[PDB]
Amino acid sequence: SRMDDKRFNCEKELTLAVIGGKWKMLILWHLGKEGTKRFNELKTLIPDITQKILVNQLRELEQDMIVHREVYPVVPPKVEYSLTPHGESLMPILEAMYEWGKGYMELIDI
Amino acid sequence: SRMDDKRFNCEKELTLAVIGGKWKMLILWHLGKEGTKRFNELKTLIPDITQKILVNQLRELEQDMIVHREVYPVVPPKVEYSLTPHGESLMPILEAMYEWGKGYMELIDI
DNA sequence: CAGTATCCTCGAGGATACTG
DNA sequence: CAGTATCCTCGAGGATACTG
Ligand SMILES: [Mg+2]
Ligand SMILES: [Mg+2]
Repeated sequence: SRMDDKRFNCEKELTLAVIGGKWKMLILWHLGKEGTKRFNELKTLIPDITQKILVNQLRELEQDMIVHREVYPVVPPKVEYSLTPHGESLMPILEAMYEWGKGYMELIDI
Repeated sequence: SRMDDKRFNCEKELTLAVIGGKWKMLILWHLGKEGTKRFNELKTLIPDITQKILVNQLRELEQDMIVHREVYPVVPPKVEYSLTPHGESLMPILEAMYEWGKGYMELIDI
């Protein structure tokens, strides 16, 4: 696994290691609330990300068994990304963080 | 605000900005589940952290309005750290990450 | 379309000595 | 006790170019 080397003082740090990476929560959000997307579709939904980084974050999310990757032997190539059942289990946490973020922004910019 | 210089694609990225720092979730966990802790008491609870990093994360959490800092004019000095109501509202997310983390920790090592 | 291949920056985090 | 003052490490993320 990715986290075989790491030493944690809490299982929460492990969750953070799965979703903490720079763009991962944005990726997981789009896949969990819009279903399956091909690579170039994710890249258009996330314009500021570079190609090497988008694939890297997707690969780490796949090694963590959070994201499923499906390659089809077609021309032009076709690769689909979607959430695994464990990825789906991460959605309640992501939603909680979305609502907490909205509530936090209210109080700091008034 | 700490976040005046930062740009986000989601409100979840804001929550992550608050709690994602290297030792922050641990510190919030101790404060929310064991109450107030003095500086050296926290340093004892987290033996690996250095004093410079501990004060840094506490200052950021304070500046994010998550942690309260109380200084007493006594000898020896006495500084108490605790959760503000916004910090306490973060605990459900931390507990949800704790439970998700232990379930993940058991599944991948199967 | 959906990837690979190289090289590099920068700032979060750290070791240690000192101190009001 | 609760921190500062110096100097330093290191790797995630990014710039930039190529491709089956
Ligand atoms: Mg006490
Ligand atoms: Mg080259």
